[PDB]
This record gives sequence, C-alpha cells and structure tokens, in this order.
Amino acid sequence: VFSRFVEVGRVVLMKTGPFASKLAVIVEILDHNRVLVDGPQAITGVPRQVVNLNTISLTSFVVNKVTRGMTHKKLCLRFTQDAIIKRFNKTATGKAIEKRILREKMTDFDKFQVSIINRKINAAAKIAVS
Amino acid sequence: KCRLHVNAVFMGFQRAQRNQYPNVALLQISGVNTKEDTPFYIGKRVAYVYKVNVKKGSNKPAIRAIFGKIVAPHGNHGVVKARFLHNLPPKAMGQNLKVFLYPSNI
Amino acid sequence: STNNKVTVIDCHGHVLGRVASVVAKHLLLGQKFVLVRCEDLQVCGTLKMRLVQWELYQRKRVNTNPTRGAFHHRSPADMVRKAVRGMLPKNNYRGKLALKNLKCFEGCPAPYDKMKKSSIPEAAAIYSFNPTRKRTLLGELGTAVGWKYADVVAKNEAERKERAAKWYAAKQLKQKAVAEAKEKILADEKYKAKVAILKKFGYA
Amino acid sequence: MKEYYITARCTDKAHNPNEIFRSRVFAPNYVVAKSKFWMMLKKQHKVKKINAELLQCQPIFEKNPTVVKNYQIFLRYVSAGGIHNITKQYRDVTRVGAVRQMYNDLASQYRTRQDKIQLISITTVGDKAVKNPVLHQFVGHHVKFPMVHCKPVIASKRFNLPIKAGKLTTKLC
Amino acid sequence: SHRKFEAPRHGSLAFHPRKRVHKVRATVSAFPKDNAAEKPHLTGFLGFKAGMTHVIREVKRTNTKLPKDGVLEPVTIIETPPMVVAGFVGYKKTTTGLKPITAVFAEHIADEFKRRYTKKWYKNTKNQFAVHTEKYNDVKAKSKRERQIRLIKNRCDVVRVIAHTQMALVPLKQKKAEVMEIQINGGSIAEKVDFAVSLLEKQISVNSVFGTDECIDVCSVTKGHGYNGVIKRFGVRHLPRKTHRGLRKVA
Amino acid sequence: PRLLKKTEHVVIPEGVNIEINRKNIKVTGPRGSLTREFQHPKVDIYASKLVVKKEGPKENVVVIDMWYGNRRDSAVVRTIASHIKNMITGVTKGYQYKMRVVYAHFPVTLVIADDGKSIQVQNFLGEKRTRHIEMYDGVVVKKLGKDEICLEGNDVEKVSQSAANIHAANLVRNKDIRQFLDGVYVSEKCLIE
RNA sequence: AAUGGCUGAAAGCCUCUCAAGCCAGAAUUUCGUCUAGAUGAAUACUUUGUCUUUUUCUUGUUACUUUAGUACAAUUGAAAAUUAUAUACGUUGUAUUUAUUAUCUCGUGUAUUACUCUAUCAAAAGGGUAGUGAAUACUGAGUUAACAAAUUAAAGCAUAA
RNA sequence: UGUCGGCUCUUCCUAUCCAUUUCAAGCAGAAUUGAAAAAAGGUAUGAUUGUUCACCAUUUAAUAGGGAACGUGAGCUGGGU
RNA sequence: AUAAACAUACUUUGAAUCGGCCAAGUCUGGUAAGCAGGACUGGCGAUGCGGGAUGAACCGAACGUCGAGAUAAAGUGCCAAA
Repeated sequence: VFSRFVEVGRVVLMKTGPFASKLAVIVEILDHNRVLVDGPQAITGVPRQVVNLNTISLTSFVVNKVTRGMTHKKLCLRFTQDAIIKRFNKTATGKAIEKRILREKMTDFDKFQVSIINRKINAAAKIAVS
Repeated sequence: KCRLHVNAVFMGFQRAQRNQYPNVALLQISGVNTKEDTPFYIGKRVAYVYKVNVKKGSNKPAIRAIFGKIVAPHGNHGVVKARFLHNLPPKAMGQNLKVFLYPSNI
Repeated sequence: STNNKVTVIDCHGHVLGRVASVVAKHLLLGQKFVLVRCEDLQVCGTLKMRLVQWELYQRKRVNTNPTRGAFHHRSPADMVRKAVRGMLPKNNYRGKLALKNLKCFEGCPAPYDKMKKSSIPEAAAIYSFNPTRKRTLLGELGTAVGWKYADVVAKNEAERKERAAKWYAAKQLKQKAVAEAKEKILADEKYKAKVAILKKFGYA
Repeated sequence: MKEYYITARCTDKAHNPNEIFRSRVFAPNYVVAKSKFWMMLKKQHKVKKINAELLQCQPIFEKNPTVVKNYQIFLRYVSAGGIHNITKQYRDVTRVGAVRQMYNDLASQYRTRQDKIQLISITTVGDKAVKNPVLHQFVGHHVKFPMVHCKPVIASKRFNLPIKAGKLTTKLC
Repeated sequence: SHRKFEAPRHGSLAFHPRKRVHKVRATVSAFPKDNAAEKPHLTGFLGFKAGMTHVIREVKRTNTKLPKDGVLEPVTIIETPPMVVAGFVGYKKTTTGLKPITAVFAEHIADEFKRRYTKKWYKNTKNQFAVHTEKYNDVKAKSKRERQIRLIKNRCDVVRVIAHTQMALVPLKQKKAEVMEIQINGGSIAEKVDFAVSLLEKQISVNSVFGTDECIDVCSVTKGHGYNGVIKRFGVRHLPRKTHRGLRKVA
Repeated sequence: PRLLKKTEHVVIPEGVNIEINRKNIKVTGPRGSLTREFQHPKVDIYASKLVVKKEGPKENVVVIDMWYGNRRDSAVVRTIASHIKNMITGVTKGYQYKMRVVYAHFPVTLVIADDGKSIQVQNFLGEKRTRHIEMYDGVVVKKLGKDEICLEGNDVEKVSQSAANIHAANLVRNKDIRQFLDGVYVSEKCLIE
C-alpha cells in the first residue's frame, strides 16, 4: 500500500518557482495533473493558486477536517491547530531546508573556520577507532 | 599553490551550420548551467595558457598565454562569448581555459 | 588545467541512444569517458522487434565484396561504440581524437572496478520510458545474434558482486565505529570551543 | 487567451441606428477579437466595417480566479466530412483558462486547427452534470490518488547538471 | 535478363579466399566439447602419412546386400611414433576468447624441441631452455613453479599438454620436431592438472589416445599445385573449339 | 477510458499462508507450496484485512491495486487476481485433468513410468514411432480406468499445459480430421478434493 | 515464423493475447562445426630497469658507444538491487577538471591508515603477519618572506645475441 | 555508348514449379484444389526454325516466371538483320 | 488623395536579340507525361548569399572592403550554433 496520497488537506512542499521550499496545503483537485494549493497566505505566504503536480512534493502530514474549497479564514485555524510548522521542522526535509538557509549567509571567513575545524574533528575520530 | 580560477572549455567559435566566425569564441564555464548565472562573469578575464617545447638555444618562453574578456551570454545554458587578442587556434578546441576573478566588482 | 581523470559511467539501467548523445557531446569537450557494463543498456522494443531491425542491418553489405562491406559487430560494447561514433564528426582529426577517449566494457575490468561511477539523468530509463513499454537489454540482444561471451560476463559479474559484498560489510562496520567516536568528541567538553562554531553554521 | 466585451452599431439604410450589437469574444488580443466580431456581423447581419462604428472593446477579467468550476463549452467545428456540434467539459478556475484547454484538446483529439472551431457558448454546470468519462472521477469530495513514479524535481535550471554522481532513483513521492 | 537455364555454381563459397597456408603442420581449430564426468584423457595426436594400400574387409552389418566374401576398400597408412610430453599450458575464458595464463615445462628438453625456437640452428648457440634447465632445482625457481600449478587450478578452464614428435624414428630428413598442443578432456581442473603433471617428460603412445573401430577427424594441408586456371580450380565448362583467344576460361 | 482506481481481492482461506516480496507471491497450503512472479510494473500487490461480504466480517485478503492506467493495462488486475486465486485452490484442493484416449481401429497402449513423470503412447493409428511426452515438475500422471488417464498437480498452468502436450503429440497429419477422430482428449478438468 | 494450443482478463460468460505470462511448431535463425582473419596472449633466449631527439653501423633489429639535460618512497577513484522500490524517511538545492592552513626548524609518547618500503605466507586479492619510515590528531613554540628567480637535445659502431 | 539471338558465368526479385512447416475443401483413402511462413537449395535432354516466341517426343520431385545498358562481341559466334 | 527637379520632354547614332525554360487557389488537346500549346504576373536564363541533407526556377533576400548589434526563411537530443 502507498503511504502518501494526493488528496484534500495533504500538506505539500513547493520545489520550484518564487515560493520554493515553502509549505502549502491542497484544498481542491482539478484533475490528475493539477491541484489547487492554498498554503495559508497569512502563514506561509503561498497565494491561492493552481499548480502542476510536477512542481510539488508530498509530505507526511495531513491537515484534519479540511474540506474541499476551504476558505482562508477556516483553513488558517486548522493549520495552526495541527501545528504543521513545528512538525515540519522536526522532519528530515525541514532540517535540510534550515541547513540550506544557514549555509547561504555563510561567508569566506566562516568557510575557513568550519573547513579547518571539521578536518581536525574527522581526523581525531578516525584515530579513536582501534 | 592555490586555485584562483574556474576551468572553462573552449567549445568552438560562434558559427552557423555551414559558416564560422573565429573572432568570437564560445566557452563553457564550470558550474554555470544557465544564463542567469552569466552576469557575474561578463567582463572577467580569460586566459588560454599553453605549453610549447622550446629548444635550449631559444629564449622564447616555454609557457605562453592568450588573454581575452567574456563579453556576452550565448543561449540559455550558460554558454558565453569571449573575444581574445589573437583568435584561439582551432587545434585548442576542447582544451581548458582559465576564468579569473578579476577585474573584480565585489 | 588538464583533464587527466576518467569519467566512469555505469551503463546499467540506461538507454543506449540517450547515453550516447550525452557522451558524444562531452567527448568533443575534451573529457575522457569509460562506459562500463555497456551490455546492460536498454533499447525500446521487444526481442522479436529488435531482431527484425538487426536483420535489416545485416542486409547492408557490399555485393561485390562482403569483406569491404559494412561490418556488423555483435558485442554490446561495440553496439555502444557504433552509436557513439555516429554522433561524432566524420573524416576529420576532431572526430577521431574524440573517439580515442572512449572505451566500453561488458563488465567492470580490474582498473575501473574501484572507481567512482556516474550517471546521466537525461538517459535514465525510469524517466524517458513509460513503465509499460517493453525494453531489451543489449546483452540479451547480443546473444540472440551471436555474441559468444555473454555467459563469461555473467560469471565475472557474479564474483564482483560477492567481492563487493564483503568489502561493503567491513566498511559499514568501520564507518559506524568512526561515526560513534566522532559523537564522543562532539560531546566532549575540551572540544566545546570548536563544536559551537560547527553548530552555529549547522554543520554539527 | 483573453475575453473582450465589444459593441457596435450600424449606420446605413438597411439597419436602424438604434440597435447595438454585443458579444464576448475570446482572442489573444483586442485586434484579433475585433476581427472575430466583424465577421459575426458580416455573416449574420450584412454589416460591414466601412458602414459601421465600433463603440467599446474592454477586457473581461475573471471575478474570482480562485474557485474551481466545471465549465461546459458548446462549439461547432469543421471536419473532412462536414460540420458538427460538440459539448466538452473542462475543470478550471478561469473562463479564458477553460477555452485555452478546449483549443489544445481539440487540436489533438480531432487534429482540428483553431481556424475551424467556433465557440458558440461557454457556461458553468453543476458538480454532478459532468459527463466526461475521465473528468467525472475528480468531481467528488473524496478524490484521492497516489502520484507514483515521480521524477525528482529541480529547484531551478542552476542545478541541472548534465552528468550526475552515484545512482539515480525515482520517488514514490 | 535471366539466365536461360539454371545450374549450380562451380566451386564452394565456404573456402574463399583460396589462400595457401604457410606452415606444413595444420592446427586443429577446435577440440571435442569437454565433459567433466570422465577420467582425463588426451583428445588428439599427430602422425605422418606414409602412403595408401587396399584391404579386403568382412562385412558385419546386417540387412545389407554386400558380398559375403568381403569388400575391396582403400586404406591410408599413417605412421605415428610415440610423442614426448614436454610441458603443459592452462587457458582461461575471458570476454575475448581463451587466453593462455601460464606454461610449465619439464626439466629435460630434447634438441628436437629446441630447434623450433631458431631459424639457423647450425649458426645458433643452441642455448634454448638453458637458464630454465640450469636453475630448475633452485629453491626460488621451484617456488615459482608451484605458483604456476596453483594459478592454473584456480583461474583456468582448459588444460593442454605441449607434446612433440621424435623425428629420429621416421625416414624424414627433417630433424626439427613437430609440436602440437593436445587438450585434456576429463575431470575437474584439479585432476586435469594432476594428470598433466604426471605426463611430464613421459611418452604417449597412440593406443592410449584412440580406440579400435573409432571414427576420428583429420586435419592436414592438401597437396600443392601452384598457379591453376579456371577449369582446374573451379570446374567451369570449356569453351567451344571455335573460340578466339582461348578455350579454358570463363566467358 | 483511464480508470482512477481498479482493484481486486482474493479471500485467503485458513490453511493458506501468503507472503509477498516485490510482486512475488508465495502461497503455502496443506498440499505444499507455490511460487509465482508477476512482473507487471504497474500493479501494487499487498495483503490486508477487508470486508468483502455485504454484511460479513473482516477477513484476510490480498489486494491487487493499479491506479491511473488505460484499459489495456487495467485488464491485468483481474488476470493476476485469478492467478492467485488458482494458486490458492491448487495448494488446498489440487487440480486433475481427466484425459481419454479415442481410437477407431488401432488400440493405443499407454505406458507410464513407475514414478509417474513420463508417459508413452504406443501404436497410435498404427504408427511405429512411439511418443514419449515428458511431464512438468509437480505434475504426475496415472491411469484411472481403460483408455483414461489423469494428471495430478498443484499448479493449473503446469497441469493444463502438460495435458495439452499429450494431446498435441498425437495429431493426425495429412488426413481428414473429421473422419479420423483419434488422439487423447481432455474429457473434463476438476479438483482432486 | 505461418499455425495449433495453455492460463487468462478486458467484457461476472467467452476468447491463443489489436492484454500481461507460457508451450509445441520450418529445407528458418543462433550457438556448436569448417575456411580466411585484425588488435592480441603465453613461453624460450638476448637484454634493459627515468627518459627521448638528432646523427650513425648493419641486409635489417635489439642491446650498445659519446656529450649534455631531466625525476628522485609515502594521504589517488568501488555497496548491490529495485524504481507500483517490505515499513518508515524522501534525507532537499552544482558530476570530473577542482576540496591539504605559506616556509623551515624545534619538541613528548600514544593512536590511525584502500600510505611507502623490507622479510615471509599467499595471490591472475584496493590479501594476511612482523618490522621500518611518512602523513595526521592529541598540540606547541618559534624563524623567514618585501626588489630578482621559482614535456631531450646533439654526435658514433667496439662488442653480443 | 558496337545494333538480335545463342554459348559461358555470376548475382538479384517473388507475383513459388519441387522439396520443408501449416490452415481450408462439395478433403473417406489415393490423386487433387484454394491459402499462409519461407527465396537457404534445385528447376533437364532432343527433332524443326537465325530466331525470342511456338509446337511436338521424352525424362524428372519439378522440368516456375523475371531483372541486372531489352546482363554479358579488346568474352566467343556471325546464323539473321 | 498620394508621389514626382540628378523631375520631365526628348533628338541623333548604334550594339546585342527575337531556339527559351519554370511556378501557379489558370485554360485547351491527350488516358496520361519531367507531353504539346496559350491568358496575367513573378522568376531562371544573366544570380551569387542564408534555409529546404543534396537541386536553374522553392522560402527569405539580391552582392564595393570591413567591425559591432538587432533580424528573415527556418530551427534548438548528437553530427550542428541555439
């Protein structure tokens, strides 16, 4: 059996476009190739729009009690009720998103410290093993 | 000692199906995969450093270079156009060139 | 500088034509390629479908002298080389030099069996093909047309798989021990100054 | 595809100049939209450009381009045999969006170019009035399907390397 | 237009091109397919054609109309003095055919075998296998031999014994031996090498290789004729007597 | 048209244990084992508990599922379900194919090996050539009465093909098959238990 | 292959399949066998062990002779399989070229290595054991830097095969 | 650009005459007839005519139809034109 | 209405030429022809260049020697620039 389904309420992550690496929630399924994502614009900043399924990725979370054509006011309440933001940041995808944001503002001097420090730690660990 | 350049491949000359214009050389910079990353390299320096096996009786250097500048993007795949002081020899097609970090704008 | 290292392509689960097109372009860009397992490539069509195409290929032959005529190589490594050679310039030094930097093998020979293997995403068979479309391994087609050494390769690959099985098992043991040793250094108090820098940038 | 609201009047002996013609025309721009309008007048009312005055040509924008609606289009197209009337249904959020789907779908299923199709009318039908064999399945409340065999997505063209490292994999996604 | 009347082509296309060989001895292109469920045995030999004669043989086939007093048949005589086994070689199956891995030779080698490695024996120093024989019993060289035996037992599939004739036993004026590789068909490679090692320096008689009333295959170089015309080479129809410029050619 | 979801299910009886590993079903019953590979790249085979009766309870089933897929592909869902249903039937109440020998003038004598893995048809239409017909593994021949045999086995595809191999080896050639009604024919196919 | 069939859906039944999966079936195809055959491999002997160019002796080849130049042991490069992938996670988002903190010296032992070398057992192994050195971590302290500098060319024939 | 036919020789097409494998018949057997896979192998001897063509007498498993500058003259012949 | 002063009107002397061929939202004879003959226009002949792999006529466009750009017909998996 499959684990993650494209449905109404399924939390998805945008992988391309102006809103890359931003969470979103499916509220309507137009057809087999298009969904209507309304990842609450007041929370994650993704406007209500129609996207192709080749631009998103399914997550492991589903917002409960989300019906098709859910409005922004009601959808925002259920998004915080299930605490998707906290749950997403605990998963492997979330940590990789924070890591990417961490490394982009990480200058030449910072590269020097980490590269020098990591080499010593990795060498030290290799010595420890008998 | 240290690497202060990015290897670029001399793909060929700006051409058509049955024509060729050796004034503009086409380069593929390593790490540039699209035309939106080209603006950083527009105006940088490019050198074609080649080795010549001179004799003991000649004072001509064994290492020579031809310098140029990256002037414009070419297509949507991060290919660039470079103009050199002397047009690159077509025998150097497929070889590696140096893309320097200067003239800097940072 | 000079590209002295060799790009090794694992031809397993790839398409013969789309691998050749990407390899042919980069051969002209001065790179050096070695395509291993050139017998495990896939082509569109069933075995009967491919045999009809092969027999048409076999027809082309100089009538007055078949020794002068087209040579129909049956080894899959020579089926890949023909496909690559068709996408390279003909009758000039640029074309011959580019083909000089290409080698196919039916398995992983001694020097290239411990090298970093690469892949060509455009040529992957899981992207360009409908899963229901029937395919044919180049090794299976080669046997049907007279490639004698298909079972010699199957023997050599089997011993490589088992040899790589014990090396990987030993490496996974050492890596786990090294991983846990690093955790103790990370949790160690004397390395507190160095750990915080790694944690600040997310490395730790 | 854009929708326009065009009006005009006829000033001559045949037609009294107190009757105004309206239409809603789908066209890539207003210049093409006017041309469709004039041919409708000429082929249905004997009205010609040299004896008529255009009054208004304004775009019609979708009022709520965030609501999914089942659009029904009544069209007539010309085949090798003759002329037929078709009624196709599409699910989109904009009227101009549904017409864009209809032109593409007709050019593939029937190999009919755009200059053989006349859009008689486009309306909105109910949820259960969709009769398209495939589209009927996605109109329910509890539609659910696992998109399998996903090709991994690329953030942008920047990371589109020609040759990759290691093995490749799809995503159960 | 079509040829008026049909006839088979003259000459076989299976023997094209007609190129004359360079060596008198003919090498067998194949050996009988190996079976691993029998004792090791040699699968070939080498002999010199002496001539031909005729025999009267008694017919033993039943349900035949042949005379009961015998049938006159020709027989070719092949003199086959015993061979001397002077080494063996192991072959490995690769993706380009058999590849000889190593060759192990005996301690004592006859001058008939040595003559193969020169082209002017009377001017040569005849130092063939001198270092091999002189250092045969050294501790270092002996250890190398054991590795060669163990390498074959590990990474080889075909074992052949290098046997050479004794030309002093035949009326031929030639003194250089004739060398032939005879494949060993039989048990596993473990017991194949053991059999080959036992045969080193020994003599193999033809009775051990072939049985009685056994059908064999023979490979040899035919009798030379030189430059020959179309009539003799292929067998085309001689042209009519009226023909200008000659009769014995293809029109 | 393309079907959003086409599904089928097979009810597992008590004395049957099924384990699945990448579209490779192994079924074990009181009569033995049966392994088959279903190499279709668009079916999801997995075992679950489902209510298949109108008002019945939950029961262990094997669900063969294929999602969005045209009518050419969708036909394979019930094909695989029938194969698994047959496999369950074979290991519980094995199959048997009762073949009968039909002759007009020349009697046909059947010689079956001691263990039952081979047969031998003799004097078929007076022919001197004797047919052998080997049997597949897991299929055993035996003689029921006069001019009647039966092939026992656990896999229907093995039993059915072996039965057809017997018939296909005794075909009349170059003669009117409407008049020379000879050979071995399958009278009926039934279950042992 | 044409054709006859098995199981079997689509289409609750039927059906050899313009479905998945199999079997039997030609003077057919491919191995096997026969002839010619390219790059090759093993062994024997003569050598050489960083390397060639240009001359030059020989019927020709290799070794060889002379004048010079060049490098000098030590971190390179491997899971396999599948993709409707047991579960879970989706581990996101730059393959090669291209990942070493300038140089030298001074200091303590331990530890590590697809590191070099030696001896041995093996072995068509990123092999085992022992020793040695190298680099690195524990982990230092000092010196110095400014202008200059940081891929083989020419000549011979004594001897040996 | 040497213009018919024959002789010699090679290759190619299948719209197949025989041999091989199949299906159908108003196929009981024998002899047949229609069709499919298949062009790897065979497909003749003479009287009359320059003849291609034709007509007879045989034999054969069959004595199929065609192309290659209406194949082929520094290959022959010169019967015809 | 639009255009027109290197506009307009010419005069004298004279060269070569009157074997033509192609295309078609055209026609006649012919079963038809890369056949024979016509109405209108554009071309080839007299004409290179870019594209159609190759081509007298097709599509873009007509040429002093060059540099830099935007283009046309038409293309963008490799040969082949995209």
